[PDB]
Amino acid sequence: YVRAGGTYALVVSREPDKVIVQLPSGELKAFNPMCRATIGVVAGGGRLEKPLVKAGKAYY
Amino acid sequence: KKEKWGIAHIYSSFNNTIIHITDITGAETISRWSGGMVVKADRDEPSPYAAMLAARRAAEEALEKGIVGVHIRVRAPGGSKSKTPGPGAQAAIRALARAGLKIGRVEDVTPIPHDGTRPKGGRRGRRV
Amino acid sequence: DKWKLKQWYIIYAPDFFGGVEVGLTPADDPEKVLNRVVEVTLKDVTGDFTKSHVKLYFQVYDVKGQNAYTKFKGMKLARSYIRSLVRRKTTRIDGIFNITTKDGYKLRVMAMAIAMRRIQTSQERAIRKIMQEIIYKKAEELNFKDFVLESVNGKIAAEIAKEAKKIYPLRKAEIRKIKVLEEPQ
Amino acid sequence: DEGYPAEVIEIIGRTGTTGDVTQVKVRILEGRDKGRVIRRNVRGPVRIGDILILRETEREAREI
RNA sequence: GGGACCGCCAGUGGCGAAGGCGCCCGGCUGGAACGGGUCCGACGGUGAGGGCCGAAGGCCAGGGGAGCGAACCGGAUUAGAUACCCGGGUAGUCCUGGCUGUAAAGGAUGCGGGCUAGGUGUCGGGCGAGCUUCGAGCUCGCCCGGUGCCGUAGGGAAGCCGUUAAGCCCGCCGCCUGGGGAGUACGGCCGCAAGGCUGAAACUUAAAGGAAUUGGCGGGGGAGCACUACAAGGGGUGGAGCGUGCGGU
RNA sequence: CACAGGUCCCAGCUAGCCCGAAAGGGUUUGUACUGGGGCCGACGCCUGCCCAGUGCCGGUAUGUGAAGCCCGGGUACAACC
Repeated sequence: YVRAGGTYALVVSREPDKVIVQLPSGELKAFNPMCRATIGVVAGGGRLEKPLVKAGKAYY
Repeated sequence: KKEKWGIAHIYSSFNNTIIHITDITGAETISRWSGGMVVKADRDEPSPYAAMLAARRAAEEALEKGIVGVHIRVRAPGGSKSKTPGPGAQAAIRALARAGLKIGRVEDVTPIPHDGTRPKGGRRGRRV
Repeated sequence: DKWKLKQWYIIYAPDFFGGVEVGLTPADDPEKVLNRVVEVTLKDVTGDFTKSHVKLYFQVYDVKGQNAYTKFKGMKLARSYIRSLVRRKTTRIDGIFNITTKDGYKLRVMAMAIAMRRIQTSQERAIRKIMQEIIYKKAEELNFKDFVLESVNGKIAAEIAKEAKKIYPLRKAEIRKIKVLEEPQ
Repeated sequence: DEGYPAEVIEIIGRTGTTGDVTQVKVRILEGRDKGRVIRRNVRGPVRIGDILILRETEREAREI
């Protein structure tokens, strides 16, 4: 979960049975407490700011 | 000492009045009564008469449950709404006194904001 | 009918406050009364009629077979008392302080001073600094229970007034509120 | 409870949409609140010393 | 858990050119008042062009979005209600980097200098005196600088202004030359856009406009009065036949 | 026809959509700034009313609703009602 550029998830709550995390889509999912995750944000965010402009750019 | 003392929360507004009797801590409800189920028309619910009736009913329930003394807590809507208790606050308190309930401390716990949220109605307010 | 299932528990005040009964609470299981908060007055706790405007919050922490003992959580002065104290043509100085007691308790202290007449912002700042110094010294000198007792009693306020008389005469000095943020570990 | 008698001991004035109700002060003659002085509204010609049968002695009339 | 806002104290109070600016400590920073037998020695005022700031709203891009709420959708009122009232609600209101340069941005009063009776509050500083719980505390008087009120000479059409002039003088710029047409048309410049600045003619009109007076009104306020007003009551009319007087044919 | 741009829909992963008889598989060495599915079609100003009809989605108190199961009849057992 949450591997695309410029995405992150928010750790909301920490319970003995589940950890609640808000995902980029806006959903609060429960994960087993022993699930592994990395802190930070994925690099390369903001791509969609720049238009592709060219059909050739889309082609490539 | 062995006396069962409770707390009577009174919610007073210009549209309705609610009397709610609870234990000393406030976490356990004993009796909840309001004007809605005591009177019929929506214009008479905030009336002091309905306040007296509802307070009397709550007092009977509390007495049957085994409550002798109570601490009053009057409360207007507060917040961004009106800060003044409605007409059915003193009426409810005196009805509780009449029903045979000892009254201890009397306090107003209306929530007063320290420049909190924006009141409803726009900048010009209600213009009726 | 669920009421008959409920059985009453006796609330006990903190030991340093005399440990006297303060009320009865109905509950089914001992677990449902673990963290219940009861608001009492120093007048009822001790007996003095003068301190009728001081309110203490006692929070349950343990149950011993119909005996729920409580611990101190905070204190707040009466709204009507504060309103009477505050008046036009006078200056109100408020001090918010996060302090650590000698034993390790984390407390937030809210102190107030009312001056006879309007005073300058510099004078209010000086009074605030004096209150900060005295409160910090008391915090690092005293333990939690005796510090709380001192705050409820009008002694820390008395020292505040005595020390702030240098900057300006004070209509009144009070420790208007106290909150226990974190317990020591 | 068959009413409670109270004696008029003072007249405040007239009141109402058409000035029909007279505000007075009454002392309870018998009941649980014997001797209490309350302010009550009265309809019709009233003097001092009249005896009014009030159904209940709970509410008090508002001031002029 | 979150996002706005810092209640009373609060004041004709204080700071800023203006717009605006209120929780509390620490750091950086601008200006002004006061007290100076301190320093330079006319270095000053105003300023067409030009530059900088500039409420709310709006726009561009990226974040946030608790409560309020244009548009919108529902419930009511009404002959109708595209509104006032009620329940929701997007943009926005908020933060970061920019654009827009518009307000009843009004003290509707441009700025610097000299002079022309007084009285009374409050803020800052200084000086003298008296108290003091010796406090950066309190009271009184005086000088300087701000900020209000009343008011004399004088001014004004008057309302009112009157050492904070809208009084007499010495300077500089800006603006006005009856009401509409019209801040419109055309042209140019600026701005992403909305818009901003500049700005006429033909034709039409005898008035438009300001202050104040008397009265008549107000679904303004306050006093009063009335069975051709009411409240409490007696008897009726309005429904039928007929007497009589109207309208109509 | 395509195109960059606009907007709508499904899907938090053993998902959504799809091939197949099954086993297994494509999207997938992927993970909402993503994968899949429609319509319009740079750019500028804008896109109003209508949910009765068809379709899709959620609820479904209530009616109907197959087999199976249960009850009574019938059959010395079933068929059958």
